[PDB]
Amino acid sequence: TKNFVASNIVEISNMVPKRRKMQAPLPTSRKSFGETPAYIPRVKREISEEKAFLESLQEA
Amino acid sequence: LLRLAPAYESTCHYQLRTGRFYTEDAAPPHEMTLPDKGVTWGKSRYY
Amino acid sequence: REIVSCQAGQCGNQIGSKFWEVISDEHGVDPTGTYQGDSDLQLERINVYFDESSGGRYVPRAVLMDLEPGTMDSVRAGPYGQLFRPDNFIFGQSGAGNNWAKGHYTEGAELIDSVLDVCRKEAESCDCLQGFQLSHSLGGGTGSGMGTLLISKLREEYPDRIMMTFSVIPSPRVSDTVVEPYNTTLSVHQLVENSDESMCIDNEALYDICFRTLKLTTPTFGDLNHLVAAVMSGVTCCLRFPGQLNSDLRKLAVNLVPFPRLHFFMMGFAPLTSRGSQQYRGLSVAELTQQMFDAKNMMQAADPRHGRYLTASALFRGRMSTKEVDEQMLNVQNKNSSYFIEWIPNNIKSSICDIPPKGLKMSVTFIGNNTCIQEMFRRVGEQFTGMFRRKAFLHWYTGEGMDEMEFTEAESNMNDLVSEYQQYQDATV
Amino acid sequence: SNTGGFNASQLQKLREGPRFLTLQTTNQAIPRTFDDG
Amino acid sequence: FAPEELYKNCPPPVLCQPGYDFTPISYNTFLLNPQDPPHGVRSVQSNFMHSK
Amino acid sequence: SCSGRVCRGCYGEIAEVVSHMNGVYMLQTKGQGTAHQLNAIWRVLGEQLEEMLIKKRSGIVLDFLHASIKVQRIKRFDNSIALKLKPQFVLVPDFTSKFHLKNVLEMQDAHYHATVPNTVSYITIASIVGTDRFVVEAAVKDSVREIGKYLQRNAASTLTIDIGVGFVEFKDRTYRMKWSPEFLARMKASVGTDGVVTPYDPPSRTIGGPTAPCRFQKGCTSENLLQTQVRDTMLAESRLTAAELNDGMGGSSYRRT
Amino acid sequence: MREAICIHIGQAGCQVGNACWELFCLEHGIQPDGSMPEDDAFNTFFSETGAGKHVPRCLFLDLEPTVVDEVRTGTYRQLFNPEQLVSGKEDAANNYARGHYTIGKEIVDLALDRIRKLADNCTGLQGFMVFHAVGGGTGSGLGALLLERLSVDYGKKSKLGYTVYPSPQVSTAVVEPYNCVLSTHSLLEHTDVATMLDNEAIYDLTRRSLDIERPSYTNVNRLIGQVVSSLTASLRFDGALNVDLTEFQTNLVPYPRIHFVLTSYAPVVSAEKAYHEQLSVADITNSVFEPAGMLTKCDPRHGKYMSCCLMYRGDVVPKDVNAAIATIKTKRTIQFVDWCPTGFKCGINYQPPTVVPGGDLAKVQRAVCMIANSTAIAEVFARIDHKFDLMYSKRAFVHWYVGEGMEEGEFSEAREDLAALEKDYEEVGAES
Amino acid sequence: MREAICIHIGQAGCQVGNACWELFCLEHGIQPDGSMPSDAFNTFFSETGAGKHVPRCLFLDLEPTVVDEVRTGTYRQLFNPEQLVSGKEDAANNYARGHYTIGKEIVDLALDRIRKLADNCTGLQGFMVFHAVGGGTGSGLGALLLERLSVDYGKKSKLGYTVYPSPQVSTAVVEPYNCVLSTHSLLEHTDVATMLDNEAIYDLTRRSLDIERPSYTNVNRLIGQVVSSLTASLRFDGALNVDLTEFQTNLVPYPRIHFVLTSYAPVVSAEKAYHEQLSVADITNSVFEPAGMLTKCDPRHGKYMSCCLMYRGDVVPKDVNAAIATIKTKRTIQFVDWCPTGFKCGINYQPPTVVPGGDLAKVQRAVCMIANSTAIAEVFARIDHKFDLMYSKRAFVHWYVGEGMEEGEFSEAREDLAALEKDYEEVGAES
Amino acid sequence: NTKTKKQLFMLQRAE
Amino acid sequence: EAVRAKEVDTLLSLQEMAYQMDSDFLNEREKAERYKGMS
Amino acid sequence: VKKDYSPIGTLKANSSIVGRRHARKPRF
Ligand SMILES: Nc1nc2c(ncn2[C@@H]2O[C@H](COP(=O)(O)OP(=O)(O)OP(=O)(O)O)[C@@H](O)[C@H]2O)c(=O)[nH]1
Ligand SMILES: Nc1nc2c(ncn2[C@@H]2O[C@H](COP(=O)(O)OP(=O)(O)OP(=O)(O)O)[C@@H](O)[C@H]2O)c(=O)[nH]1
Ligand SMILES: Nc1nc2c(ncn2[C@@H]2O[C@H](COP(=O)(O)OP(=O)(O)O)[C@@H](O)[C@H]2O)c(=O)[nH]1
Ligand SMILES: [Mg+2]
Ligand SMILES: [Mg+2]
Ligand SMILES: [Zn+2]
Repeated sequence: TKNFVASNIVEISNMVPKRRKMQAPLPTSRKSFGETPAYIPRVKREISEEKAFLESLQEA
Repeated sequence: LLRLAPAYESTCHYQLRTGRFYTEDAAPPHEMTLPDKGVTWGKSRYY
Repeated sequence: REIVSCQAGQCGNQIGSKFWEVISDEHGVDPTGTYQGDSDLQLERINVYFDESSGGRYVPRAVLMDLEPGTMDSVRAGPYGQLFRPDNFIFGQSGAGNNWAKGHYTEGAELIDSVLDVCRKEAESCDCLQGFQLSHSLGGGTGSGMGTLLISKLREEYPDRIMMTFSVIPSPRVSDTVVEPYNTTLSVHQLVENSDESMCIDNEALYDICFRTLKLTTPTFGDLNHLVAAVMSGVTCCLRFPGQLNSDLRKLAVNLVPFPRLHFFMMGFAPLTSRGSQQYRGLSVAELTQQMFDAKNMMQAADPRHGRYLTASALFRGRMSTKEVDEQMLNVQNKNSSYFIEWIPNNIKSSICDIPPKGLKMSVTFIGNNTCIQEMFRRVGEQFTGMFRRKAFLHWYTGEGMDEMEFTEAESNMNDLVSEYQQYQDATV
Repeated sequence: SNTGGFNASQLQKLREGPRFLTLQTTNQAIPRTFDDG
Repeated sequence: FAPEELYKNCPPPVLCQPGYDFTPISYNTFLLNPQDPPHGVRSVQSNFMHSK
Repeated sequence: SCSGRVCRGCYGEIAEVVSHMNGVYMLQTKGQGTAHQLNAIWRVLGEQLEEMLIKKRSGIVLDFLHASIKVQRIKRFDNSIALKLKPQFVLVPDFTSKFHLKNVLEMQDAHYHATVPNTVSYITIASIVGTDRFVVEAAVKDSVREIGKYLQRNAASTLTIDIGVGFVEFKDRTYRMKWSPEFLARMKASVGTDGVVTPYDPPSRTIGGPTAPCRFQKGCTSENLLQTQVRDTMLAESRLTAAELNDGMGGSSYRRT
Repeated sequence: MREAICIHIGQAGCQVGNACWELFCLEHGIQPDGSMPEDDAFNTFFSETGAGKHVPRCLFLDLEPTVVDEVRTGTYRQLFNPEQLVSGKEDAANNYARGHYTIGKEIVDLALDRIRKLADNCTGLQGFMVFHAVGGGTGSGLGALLLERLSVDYGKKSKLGYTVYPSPQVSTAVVEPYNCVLSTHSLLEHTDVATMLDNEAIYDLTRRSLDIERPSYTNVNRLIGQVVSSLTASLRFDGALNVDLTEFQTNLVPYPRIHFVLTSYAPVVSAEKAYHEQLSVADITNSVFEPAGMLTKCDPRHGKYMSCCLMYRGDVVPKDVNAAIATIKTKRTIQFVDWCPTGFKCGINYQPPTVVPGGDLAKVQRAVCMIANSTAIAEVFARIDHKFDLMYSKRAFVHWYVGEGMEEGEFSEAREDLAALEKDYEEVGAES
Repeated sequence: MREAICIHIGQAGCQVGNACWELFCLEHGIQPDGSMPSDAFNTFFSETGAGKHVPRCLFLDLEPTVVDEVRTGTYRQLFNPEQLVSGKEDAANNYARGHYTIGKEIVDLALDRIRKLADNCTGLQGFMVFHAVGGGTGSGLGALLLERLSVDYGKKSKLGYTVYPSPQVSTAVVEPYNCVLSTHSLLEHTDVATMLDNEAIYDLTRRSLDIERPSYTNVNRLIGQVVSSLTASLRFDGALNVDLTEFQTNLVPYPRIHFVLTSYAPVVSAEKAYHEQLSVADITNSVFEPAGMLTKCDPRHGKYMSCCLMYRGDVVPKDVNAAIATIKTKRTIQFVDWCPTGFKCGINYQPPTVVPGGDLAKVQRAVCMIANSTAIAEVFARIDHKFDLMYSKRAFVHWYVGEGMEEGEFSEAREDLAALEKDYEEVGAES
Repeated sequence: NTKTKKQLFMLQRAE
Repeated sequence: EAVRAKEVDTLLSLQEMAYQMDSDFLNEREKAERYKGMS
Repeated sequence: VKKDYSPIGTLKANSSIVGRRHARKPRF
């Protein structure tokens, strides 16, 4: 058995607001904003790998 | 019985219609049609 | 703001059909779909319940769901059946057989995909949705099971949208079933946390009203459905028409639900007059206020004299004046302060709509959160315990994935709701 | 099959008004004139 | 472009969907700067101005 | 290092906070509740949810989660039903609204072929633990509230909640579900040769996976440290009243609320 | 120039604004279309365009489309600008948190946007007139948000809040004490002068003086519009003692918290009994201080009067005003606080109030509207606070506010600040 | 004298030019046949020995549908047949196809047409290139044409009105690649680049023009209104006459900073127009509202560098100064610390003409605004975040690789946009 | 018109 | 213009539904590829 | 009235930042 009244007391007093709508982060606030992205060196890495593969076939 | 008289007019409509005139007869007769809210009314008007 | 209607089972589908008849007459829509309304105040908010086709026809924003083709065929063969959308018509070949297990677990799941597809399609057809309104009977199989599953999915898909539920709770002296306590016990616990408000309809109270308040010689299930549909239209008259003091379903929920579990409401309409006594009584706000609180006028069979009103809501319709639409409420508060709860002052909310229902220049709908609503939950509690102590009629449910544990869980929720109402009924400052 | 024909206002509009339903272009139906008013 | 350098003395532009069917941009308000007349010039006014 | 990516968060911290609070669980237990009992309740709740998902029955923990099995219908040769069971985890919209998290799976996609959801049987949980169903319900509400509370209090490093189905790891405004290999193997064993889809396993936010020695086992935090710290954070969140509150015993003194 | 921006919020605010603007059009001779049939005295309320049209300096806000659509389909559709007539999507549902945090927050920016359009159109702004009701959801929450945003946007510009507080035993909603106590924060911090217009006092006044057995919100809004017109006629027209909005707020507000001020009107008499009375200045002034002759249900004799500002209109003369005031001083049933022996402000305008045709008010040579700061105002605040205590004692209806986006600390802070206001009324009413 | 050559690239450019030339003919009284019944037109129209008035325009497109429609449209007799250059097949949303394979075989005759238009002109002010980097030929062929014009015509002014891709709505999936790759040319060989994304125009038409169904026709009509407002200074006599060079030297603070937003006010419907007293201060405030611009870019999310005002109608410098002072006194909009002046003004006595059947109501005074501000980094950050999500693992890159560019051009564009972001970020810095 | 026939028969039964 | 556009759109929709309801495709009228049944 | 200048002579922009709200990594 419970005291439903007191249970509602603590439930309502403890739960915090919901359905609040905050802002999406600013696009200028991106971590990679202003500098080259981290994956771009990787992209150049496979570009160099493919170019080296073609050069290796030509050398063969 | 008798068919109820057709009367679809709000209290606010009655207020605005008779607010400038002493008596209802001087006030324009109530028209069933309501004037258009805008030239092209759509849901975009409501926010 | 739109209220998209869903109606399940034979009872729910027929109630919804009568509701759509009433709404079509109110808004000027004929059975075919044309608009013969004398005034276009009817048309200015017709989008709440009707979707306009490119040809000017108006189609109800309704979902007809059932596990038997017979009810759908009858409702479409009715005078206003041509108004509904065949795509909205949804049915299954094999019925539930008054079994919550068929309605919820085995046959409900296969067709719930289709009903969710249709309901969602209507939802994005709505430009702004106030919410859903599901009409069903908790004593049946398809009304209870698939109705509860629909409510569970719809609340969680649209958390901030209103979820009206009109459940016809069965009663012992009118019961035509032996497993309706099982169905009600297994369904209304889902209604507890899945619907923001569930006002309860009782067939015995409807029959009592028809016998005495209406003095009708031969009312029928259709007459009971019209009794329900009158309040179902009066609850959203404020949405569908301008008024002196307008409101909406969320306003009613906010003013009538003090705690999340307390959302099972009273049920009344006024005026309710017989053919012979129509001219013998003076219809006015005073007699409307006195007849709304009359126990025998109440279309739920649990007399308020044994309970206390948490809150009340009076949605009046017609040209009126505010002081007397409210001082009648104040006077009834003063003279029934014993029957109204002390620790919540001003228990009564009043809403005013300027357009009265068809047939009257003055009407009102009463929706109360009285603590006497625990009576039917109690009675179904003894019925459920009696049939569950010997495990009678349990193989039907348990052979289809169901098992014993959720029956005890449903009884647990029944005791939870009963104590939730009782403790606030007898609580003091 | 036995669903029902056109709505009555639909009949009215159809009477008031295999072939291509519309056969005009966007920048031919765009307005370029002022009315008598 | 971080907010705590960009909005040192002005309220943030609280984005709000209503009024738009697409991404919200902002809305200006009536807030005025404190009186900072350039030093030594005569009180030069072309037309009626809201007094700070 | 104890600077992130290593300090995994157990449920014991949430249990300690729930025990040391004026919450619903304390009211129900009259102050006799313990973090040990909270841990037992959470463990058996996870076990019950795991059993429910084993039974091809989706389970919803109120205001916290709705774990469901998406079923795909393929007709075999003789048209007998063959099932492709894909476990899927989505938070309750109530929880997402409460703590401003976003689900990777949209909800209509979640429920298109999710099995019928049922509440986790609080009565069975109470029977296994040794306490009352009301105590269990109060404990689970307080636990889920504080689990969501942790992030809004302070949110970068992981908070890993153990469930029978798997581990849910909480980041700032983002979460990550890792279905446990034991639960996946049990699904494969009990599926009856229908077929189980291995769900996407995102990279573990803590080294060693979700089953890693958390702050308790590593020694970063202890019960006394949690008690002192929760008192400090309650004091920090507390705010003063604007004017003297009369109070009883004629003590107009203010009071943090 | 010398204008004032009218803002109407919520149901009550919108109907009050409709009555106010029909009254203003009747005053200044503008047809509902927006045209005319030194008449530029309308410039304080209507901005004049080169076409000759006069667009009211008004801004309607309501979260529910019905009321603003009523306005747009009424007789004055062409009077009002299509913008500055904002319509909401769905109502605040009698929820302060709903109107202040999660729905009103995303249209308060459009509210300030159109208010700023009004501000840049105008040149000699004296302040804002915010008509709303704290009982409801929108008028409480969105009204509070709009007022507090205007406070930082326009600085120390006057913001007169004409607010319909819940009445003692006439009530409309069960969450009315909650909404009132919550909105009291903004009405206390971001409002220089707040005027009570509770419905009970207006109802008793209509029943006992206007001899109308069935008045309604229409007549109540007519009376409220008459009160606002009487108050602002000093800047609208020429008068003996021309007084501005700031001019009388500085004299009605003794302390920053102590600024809620009751209101009254006289003579408010039906045409049937209006010609039976010597409607003299002394008679109307005496009828002002009648407990049943005011627009607030609080007995003024239960507290120390602090400052009464009287607005006389018509053929009223300053010596009849002064004789009436001297008789009021002699009549010590209404007594002034010891530290404010003056306690009076007088503003005389030469323009009698033009009655609204089809209304219930009678045509009178002279009229008087009094606005008083008094310590008797604590009665209604204490009653609302006790209702809040009863409701919050066990968290009734708090789940709605919390699940719609407000903390419980806000409820507790609201109750505590209202208790502080209770104590402050009595502190300032205490004898030196 | 003071001639200007218009070039229209892609479908977007072709339709924008259709609307612009409709409005120009309406202003100058030149009928679609090409004659005035009864010389400011000399900027945009050239006399002919037969009495016809041929526009100084080049409708260059890679596919025949739009150019053929223009040929068969109302202005058949107006437009010079050789000035309407149409290819056989489009670039198909491929910057590679529009820049390396198909663009090269038409650019030579495009430059030949440009030369035949320019040699007629004596006081050529510059080029007005209308295009969209969302498409293939609008990006690729436009880039090629801009490079070929820069390499031979010298330092002539070049106003590139570009319909940049929208923040959240896409009518194509490869438009991030197209715009990112074309930003090379639109950063080195365009004198002033004008943001003209569709969503800002859609919002303008929704809330202010009061139309529930705006379309490309309305969007192009508004774009033509903006273009006419900008270019009326060199056609009609005015109080303050400013040329293309006159305002580019004011809107370009650094060689890499030439992207500018547009706004036009009042932009209102007929119903709303007579309900307001459109004064110079009111229209200036409507201009400076972040809502009233033709770009989904937020100035309040940035700082102002320079703003050029084109007043038209009965506007007077009297009220121009008052409006500028009020704008300066406003606090929400912030000018960058190193540009205290930040303002450029030009007034014309000719009110904006209204197209018949249009949705703009005639206004006795109007004003357009072309502004360089630090907020451009917002739209670049959004569009290249689109690009980065796209290029993380090389989707829709085999098309570009096979259509004749090395895949390293994508990388080079990525660092070019990174540098543009970084200097946009750090030129708004406080000194 | 089978629906109409059903309606008429229901009306007769009701009568 | 708006009223005329709405009227013409509605009329064109009426012709739409008329053609769709009278279409042989939908109504199953008239056969190696289109054999339906015995007459 | 608050116009602070650097020793070189440049006007520094005024600030209304109260302090640094330490949004951190979780610990009780
Ligand atoms: N004087 C007057 N008061 C009104 C009128 N209409 C509503 N009210 C007040 O509004 C209170 C009820 O609040 P609501 O019905 O929610 O209206 P609201 O305050 O504008 O709030 P919202 O409906 O959410 O906009 C009542 O107690 C009335 O005092 C009116 O026409 N005249
Ligand atoms: N404002 C405006 N933009 C247009 C119009 N037509 C096309 N666009 C733009 O074109 C973009 C899509 O590119 P495409 O479909 O390839 O059209 P395009 O840019 O001309 O390139 P091509 O189709 O290859 O000729 C969209 O983002 C629009 O912004 C128009 O009529 N008006
Ligand atoms: N008010 C009303 N009650 C009905 C109607 N039809 C059935 N019922 C009640 O519903 C109960 C049986 O429910 P049932 O039809 O099996 O529900 P279903 O399985 O969902 O269709 C009976 O006891 C009736 O009293 C109706 O049209 N109106
Ligand atoms: Mg309202
Ligand atoms: Mg093309
Ligand atoms: Zn650690």
